Amino acid sequence: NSDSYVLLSVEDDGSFTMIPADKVYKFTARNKYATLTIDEAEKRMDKKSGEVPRWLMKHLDNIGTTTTRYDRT
Amino acid sequence: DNDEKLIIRCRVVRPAEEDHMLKKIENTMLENITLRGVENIERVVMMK
Amino acid sequence: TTFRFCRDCNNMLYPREDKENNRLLFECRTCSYVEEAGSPLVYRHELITNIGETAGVVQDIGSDPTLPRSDRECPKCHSRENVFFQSQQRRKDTSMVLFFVCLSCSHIFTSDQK
Amino acid sequence: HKLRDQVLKALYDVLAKESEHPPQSILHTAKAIESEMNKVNNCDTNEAAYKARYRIIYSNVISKNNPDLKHKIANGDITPEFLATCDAKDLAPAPLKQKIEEIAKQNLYNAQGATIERSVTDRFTCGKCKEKKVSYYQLQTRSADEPLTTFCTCEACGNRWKFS
Ligand SMILES: [Zn+2]
Ligand SMILES: [Zn+2]
Ligand SMILES: [Zn+2]
Repeated sequence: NSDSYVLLSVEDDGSFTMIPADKVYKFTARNKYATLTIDEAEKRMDKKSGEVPRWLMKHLDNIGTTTTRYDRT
Repeated sequence: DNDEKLIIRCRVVRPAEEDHMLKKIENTMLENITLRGVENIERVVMMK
Repeated sequence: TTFRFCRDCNNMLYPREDKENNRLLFECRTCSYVEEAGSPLVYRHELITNIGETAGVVQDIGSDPTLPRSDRECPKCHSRENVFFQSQQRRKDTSMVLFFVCLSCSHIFTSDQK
Repeated sequence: HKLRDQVLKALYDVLAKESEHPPQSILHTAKAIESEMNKVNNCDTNEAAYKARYRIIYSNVISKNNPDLKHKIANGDITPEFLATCDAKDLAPAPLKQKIEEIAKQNLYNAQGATIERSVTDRFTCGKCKEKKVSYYQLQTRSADEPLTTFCTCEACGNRWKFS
C-alpha cells in the first residue's frame, strides 16, 4: 500500500511538510552469523545420514572455514 | 509390577549426538519388539 | 516440551551437553548464544491423546443462530439462558458430552455425571 | 555364598529400617537367614527365577505403599510359605488388589465383541423346525418395478428362508 501512504513531518519551525510517499522497502540483516554455503550444504542435506551433526556449524567454525564478513574484515 | 506407576529405565552403554540415536532406538523399540502372539493376527474377540 | 528460541536470532535453541559440568546447554545453532535449561526433560511423545473437546470458544458464540438454546442455569450467574453444543474434537470414539455456555456469565460448564 | 550374604545384607538392612526397630536383632536376623534358606529352597543360585522372586519380595518390602507389611513380616507372615506364594498380585496393598480385579473384569467385558440380536415376530413358522419365533428385515434388491425382499430368519433353530 505504498500509494495510500502519505508523509507528514513537523519541521524545526513547526512546518508540517506534505510528501506523497512512493515506495516502501523492507530490510533484513544478513550474514550476521557466518552463513554456510551451497555445496557442502548439499552434502549435508543429501540423505547420507540418519541425522546431520547437531553442532556441525560450530565444528566447521572451530575448523576455521567460512568466517563472518566482520571476521574477514 | 506392584507399583502404581510402571517405568522402564534404559541407557546405552558405550566403549555427542546421542539425541537422534536414542530417537531411532526408541522408534525401533516401539515398532519391532514382539511381546507375545503370532503376527498377522489383530484384535480377537470371542463369541458364545 | 515447548520451544525456546534464541533471543539474539529467532531460532529454537537446541539441546547440547556440557562435557564436564554436565548441564543442559540449550545452545543456538544459528549464532553462538547459549542458554541453560531448567529440567532434564527434552523430548516428549504422548502416544495417546484425549484433548480438544471444548475447542474454539470465541467470545461471541451467542451471535450465531444455529446453536440451540436450553434452560439450565450457569452456576456462576444463574441466568436461565444458555447455549450448548457437541464436543468439538471429532473422533470416532468421543462422547455425547454437552458443554453449556451462558451468554450472561460468559462461562462454560459441562454436565458430567460421574 | 556371595549371593547368600548379599541377600542377607539386604534383609538385615530392610528389617533394621523398619518403624519397629526390633531389639530382637538375633531373632530378626534368624528370620532373615531362614528366609534365605527357604528362598534358596527353590533353586539355590541355579536359576534366575531366584533373583526374580528376590526382586519381588525386596521391592514389596520397600514400596511404601505399603509400609505396614514391614511390621506384618516382623510379627508374622511365616516366610517358607512366602517362597511358594508367587502371590504378589494378592499383597501390598488391598486397594491396588481391588483395582486389579476391576481392571480384569473390564478387560474381560471388552474382549467379547458384537452381539447383534435379531428382533423377531411370531407370525410365520419355520421352514424346518416349524415353530413361530420368526425374525425379519426389509430391503429391495432387484430393479424398481418390484417391492422389498422380505428376508426371513428363524430363531427356534436358526433357519433362513424367504417370502416374495
Ligand atoms: Zn542465536
Ligand atoms: Zn453463570
Ligand atoms: Zn426353525
